[PDB]
Amino acid sequence: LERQKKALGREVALLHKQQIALQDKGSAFSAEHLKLQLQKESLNELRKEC
Amino acid sequence: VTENECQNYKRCLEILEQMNEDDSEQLQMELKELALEEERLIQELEDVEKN
Repeated sequence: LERQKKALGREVALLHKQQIALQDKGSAFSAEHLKLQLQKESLNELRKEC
Repeated sequence: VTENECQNYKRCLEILEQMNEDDSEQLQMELKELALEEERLIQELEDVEKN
Protein backbone atom coordinates (compact mmCIF):
# COMPACT_ATOMS: atom_id res chain seq x y z
CA LEU A 1 0.00 0.00 0.00
CA GLU A 2 2.70 2.49 1.01
CA ARG A 3 4.73 1.95 -2.16
CA GLN A 4 1.62 2.28 -4.35
CA LYS A 5 0.65 5.49 -2.55
CA LYS A 6 4.08 6.96 -3.26
CA ALA A 7 3.73 6.09 -6.95
CA LEU A 8 0.23 7.64 -7.03
CA GLY A 9 1.54 10.89 -5.53
CA ARG A 10 4.32 11.14 -8.10
CA GLU A 11 1.87 10.55 -10.96
CA VAL A 12 -0.55 13.17 -9.60
CA ALA A 13 2.19 15.80 -9.40
CA LEU A 14 3.33 15.08 -12.96
CA LEU A 15 -0.24 15.31 -14.28
CA HIS A 16 -0.81 18.66 -12.58
CA LYS A 17 2.38 20.06 -14.10
CA GLN A 18 1.40 18.85 -17.57
CA GLN A 19 -2.10 20.31 -17.32
CA ILE A 20 -0.81 23.77 -16.41
CA ALA A 21 1.70 23.60 -19.26
CA LEU A 22 -1.10 22.70 -21.69
CA GLN A 23 -3.22 25.66 -20.56
CA ASP A 24 -0.33 28.09 -21.07
CA LYS A 25 0.42 26.67 -24.52
CA GLY A 26 -3.20 27.05 -25.59
CA SER A 27 -3.35 30.68 -24.48
CA ALA A 28 -0.15 31.46 -26.39
CA PHE A 29 -1.55 29.77 -29.51
CA SER A 30 -4.72 31.86 -29.42
CA ALA A 31 -2.74 35.08 -29.03
CA GLU A 32 -0.46 34.17 -31.95
CA HIS A 33 -3.41 33.41 -34.23
CA LEU A 34 -5.03 36.76 -33.44
CA LYS A 35 -1.76 38.54 -34.19
CA LEU A 36 -1.55 36.77 -37.56
CA GLN A 37 -5.10 37.86 -38.45
CA LEU A 38 -4.37 41.53 -37.69
CA GLN A 39 -1.06 41.39 -39.56
CA LYS A 40 -2.77 40.09 -42.71
CA GLU A 41 -5.33 42.90 -42.55
CA SER A 42 -2.52 45.46 -42.36
CA LEU A 43 -0.78 43.79 -45.31
CA ASN A 44 -3.91 44.16 -47.43
CA GLU A 45 -4.07 47.87 -46.58
CA LEU A 46 -0.43 48.30 -47.60
CA ARG A 47 -1.16 46.58 -50.92
CA LYS A 48 -3.90 49.10 -51.68
CA GLU A 49 -1.57 51.99 -50.90
CA CYS A 50 1.21 50.61 -53.10
CA VAL B 1 28.23 -36.43 26.60
CA THR B 2 25.03 -38.33 27.40
CA GLU B 3 24.86 -36.96 30.94
CA ASN B 4 25.46 -33.44 29.62
CA GLU B 5 22.58 -33.85 27.17
CA CYS B 6 20.36 -35.15 29.97
CA GLN B 7 21.18 -32.09 32.08
CA ASN B 8 20.42 -29.81 29.13
CA TYR B 9 17.05 -31.52 28.68
CA LYS B 10 16.34 -31.06 32.39
CA ARG B 11 17.10 -27.34 32.05
CA CYS B 12 14.78 -27.06 29.05
CA LEU B 13 12.01 -28.92 30.87
CA GLU B 14 12.45 -26.47 33.74
CA ILE B 15 12.12 -23.44 31.46
CA LEU B 16 8.98 -25.03 29.95
CA GLU B 17 7.63 -25.68 33.46
CA GLN B 18 7.98 -21.98 34.24
CA MET B 19 5.77 -21.17 31.24
CA ASN B 20 1.97 -21.28 31.06
CA GLU B 21 -0.61 -21.85 28.31
CA ASP B 22 -2.10 -18.83 26.55
CA ASP B 23 -5.81 -18.03 26.50
CA SER B 24 -7.81 -18.87 23.38
CA GLU B 25 -10.19 -15.91 23.74
CA GLN B 26 -7.45 -13.30 23.35
CA LEU B 27 -6.05 -15.13 20.33
CA GLN B 28 -9.51 -15.20 18.75
CA MET B 29 -9.90 -11.47 19.39
CA GLU B 30 -6.52 -10.80 17.78
CA LEU B 31 -7.48 -12.99 14.81
CA LYS B 32 -10.72 -11.05 14.28
CA GLU B 33 -8.83 -7.75 14.56
CA LEU B 34 -6.29 -8.92 11.98
CA ALA B 35 -9.09 -10.03 9.65
CA LEU B 36 -10.72 -6.59 9.86
CA GLU B 37 -7.34 -4.95 9.24
CA GLU B 38 -6.78 -7.14 6.18
CA GLU B 39 -10.21 -6.32 4.75
CA ARG B 40 -9.75 -2.57 5.19
CA LEU B 41 -6.25 -2.75 3.71
CA ILE B 42 -7.60 -4.61 0.68
CA GLN B 43 -10.26 -1.93 0.16
CA GLU B 44 -7.65 0.83 0.45
CA LEU B 45 -5.39 -0.92 -2.06
CA GLU B 46 -8.22 -1.24 -4.59
CA ASP B 47 -9.06 2.44 -4.18
CA VAL B 48 -5.41 3.40 -4.74
CA GLU B 49 -5.25 1.24 -7.87
CA LYS B 50 -8.36 2.88 -9.31
CA ASN B 51 -7.01 6.36 -8.55
